[PDB]
Amino acid sequence: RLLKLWAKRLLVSPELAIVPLNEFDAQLASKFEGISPKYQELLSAVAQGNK
Amino acid sequence: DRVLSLPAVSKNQVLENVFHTAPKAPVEHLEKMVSANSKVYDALNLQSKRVLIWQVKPALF
Amino acid sequence: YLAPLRSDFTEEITAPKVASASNLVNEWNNKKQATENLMKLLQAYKDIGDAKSEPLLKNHNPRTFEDRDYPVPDFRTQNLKAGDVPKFFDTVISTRASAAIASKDKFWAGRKTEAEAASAKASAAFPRVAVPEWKKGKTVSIENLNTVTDKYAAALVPKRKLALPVLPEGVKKAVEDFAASVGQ
Amino acid sequence: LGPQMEALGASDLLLSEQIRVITEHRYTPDRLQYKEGMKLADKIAAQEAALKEELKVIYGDNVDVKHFQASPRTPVQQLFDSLKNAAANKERAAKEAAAAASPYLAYAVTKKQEVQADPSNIPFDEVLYPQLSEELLELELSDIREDEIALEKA
Repeated sequence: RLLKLWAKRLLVSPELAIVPLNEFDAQLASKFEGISPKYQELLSAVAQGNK
Repeated sequence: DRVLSLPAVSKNQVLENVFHTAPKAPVEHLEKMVSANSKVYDALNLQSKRVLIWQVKPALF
Repeated sequence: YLAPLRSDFTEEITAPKVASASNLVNEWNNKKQATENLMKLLQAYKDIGDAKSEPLLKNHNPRTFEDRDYPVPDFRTQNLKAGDVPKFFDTVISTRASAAIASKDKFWAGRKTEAEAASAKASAAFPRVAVPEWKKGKTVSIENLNTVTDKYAAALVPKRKLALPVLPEGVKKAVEDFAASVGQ
Repeated sequence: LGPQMEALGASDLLLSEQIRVITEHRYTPDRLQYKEGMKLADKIAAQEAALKEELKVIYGDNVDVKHFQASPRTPVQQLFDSLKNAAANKERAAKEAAAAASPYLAYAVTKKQEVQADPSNIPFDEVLYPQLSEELLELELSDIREDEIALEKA
């Protein structure tokens, strides 16, 4: 059920694999604008596709 | 914040509270009381090699 | 057993120099009274628990004392920066885990008070530790020493056990000769 | 997912070694769940050393503790390793009673072995304390259930 959960998320949004699971909480903040910019522009650009 | 819905007591804290003391073996009472009674045998049997019955009552010669 | 060699004489007639009465009998009588009170307390811990019919591991598991309907503080209201959130989560988990351990210690402090009362107004009748019979003039024999070791090894047998069957050789070769009787 | 591609008991590594590679993958070393997960791997490794020291007298030094950790021995299986070394144990009790220093120490080793040769004298906690053993089962199953509720909420 854990694999089936992550299979749904990576079929829709496969760019979640570029963030490691142990570093996800270290990006968050109280506001969305305060979320760490280490992975923001890399997530937006991998989501655009292989072209 | 899904981690706040999990139990805050870890599996490590459960095992150190459930298994807090190493339990007493059933055989450790046997091996410690036989080793104490073997010296009771060596002090007092009239058939041991070392006996204290000739140390308390020395001789009549 | 070798004695120090002393070559000297006494000068004046002295007292016999009586030594003080050592308290080792009264400490050992206190130790066997403290062990009997601890056995009376462990018996009182058991009869309280079987009267409630509670599970054995329930009150020792600190997850049962954890309150899951705690108001669960939102990290979006506490003003946190980028790295500040996983340190906030570890604090919320730690104060909830320590509140479950302190609620478990509050249970066992209440259970100890209830069981020390039931240990007091109860009569203790425990079997004594099997030691060989020995009197000061007498001498302990091998027949009494062997029934004492018989009492130790009888406690090695569990109170409830599986009757795991060992096939006796009188049954085993009787089957194997019949199997060799029919060519198998 | 990495190390989490296989279940907690379904890896080639031992359970204490699998907990260490999952805790390192799930959390960073500053986290509380890193330290609680590494301390858990020390307790499982203490259970693996205690499982090795009980089964080394049957299966030798290379016990392969991982197989008996994932699938423990049956009461039927515990009987047949007790009868496997029953010939070498009774002959060992004879040579220890012959080399005993006293007739008391000679009777004590034959009486200790006569009890321990019997496979009915093997203490089973599932038989001795049945409601405790189902509590030890639901202790493990509650930790699996709390992971399942977190997946059902997602």
